[PDB]
Amino acid sequence: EKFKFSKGDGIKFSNTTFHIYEATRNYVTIHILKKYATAELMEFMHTRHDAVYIGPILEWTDGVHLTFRRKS
Amino acid sequence: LEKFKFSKGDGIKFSNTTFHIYEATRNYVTIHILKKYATAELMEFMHTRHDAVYIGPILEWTDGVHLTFRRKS
Amino acid sequence: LEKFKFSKGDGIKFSNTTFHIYEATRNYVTIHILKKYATAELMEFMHTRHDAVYIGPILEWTDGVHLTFRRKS
Amino acid sequence: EKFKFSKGDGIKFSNTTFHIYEATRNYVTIHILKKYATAELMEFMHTRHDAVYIGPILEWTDGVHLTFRRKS
Repeated sequence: EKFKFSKGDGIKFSNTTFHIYEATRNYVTIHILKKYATAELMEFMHTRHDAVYIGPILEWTDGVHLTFRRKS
Repeated sequence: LEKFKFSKGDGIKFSNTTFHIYEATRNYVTIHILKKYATAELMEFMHTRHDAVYIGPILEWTDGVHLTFRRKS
Repeated sequence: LEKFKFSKGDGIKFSNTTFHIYEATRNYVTIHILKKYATAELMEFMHTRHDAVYIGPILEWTDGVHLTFRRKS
Repeated sequence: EKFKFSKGDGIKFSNTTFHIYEATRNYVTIHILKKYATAELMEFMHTRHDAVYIGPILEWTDGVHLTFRRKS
C-alpha cells in the first residue's frame, strides 16, 4: 500500500516535484534535483512510502536518479 | 537451490542488455553493467532472482561500471 | 533522553573541527563537514552519541560536504 | 575479537596490502587501491573481521578510503 508507485508519476515534495523513473515491488528509482537528496526527502520517502535510500546516485542533465528499497 | 550463486565470467541477460560476473564469493558478488541500468529494475532482478542487495561502491570502467551486492538470505 | 536529536544550524565539535546541522527530522539528519572527516571516527561519534548511522548520499559543496544519516534506535 | 584493528596497521589481502586509517569499536576506515573495492575484499572483511561496507568512498593520491561497520 505505501510502497506503491507507477513509472512516470510525478510526486510533490517540498517546493519541487520528483518523478518515478522505475518502480517494482521492492525498489523505486526517482528523478530529483541533487540538492534535495538530504534528510527531508529521506523522511518523506520513509514515512509516506516505506522507502529507504540504497543508491547509487546517477547524474543526469536536469537532476539525479536515486534508488530506494522497500522497508515495510 | 541457492539463489545467490554466480560464476566469474558469465553473462546474464537483463532487460535489453547483458551484465557480467566480475567476482563471486559466498556472500558477495560484483557485476559489470552499463551505469544507466543501476536502478530499480536491476535491483529487483538481483533481489528476487539471486537474493542479492546493493551495497556498492560503484566503480567506473571504460565500458561500464562495477556494482557490488551482498547476499540477503 | 532521545540521542537522535538535532537542531538546524547548530555547530557540533568533533575532533579538531566543527560540523553543522543542515536538516534534522525524526529519523534522518544531514550534516555539513569537511569531506576528509567522513570516516570511522565521525561514524563512531554519530552512532554512539546520536544513534545515527550513515546512509548517504555524499553531496559536494564549496566548503564541505553534506552527509545523511538515519536513526538506528 | 574479529572486529579489532589498530590505526596504522597493514593487512595483507589478495596481492596487495591495505592500511588502517582509523579504527573504533564499531567502525573502521581502510586505505586500499580502488580496483579492490569489490566482492573479494567484502568477503574478506565480512568473514575475517565481521566488517561490512557502509562508505563513503574517498579519493586520495594512491588509493581510496573505505569505511566499514561492525556486523557481529
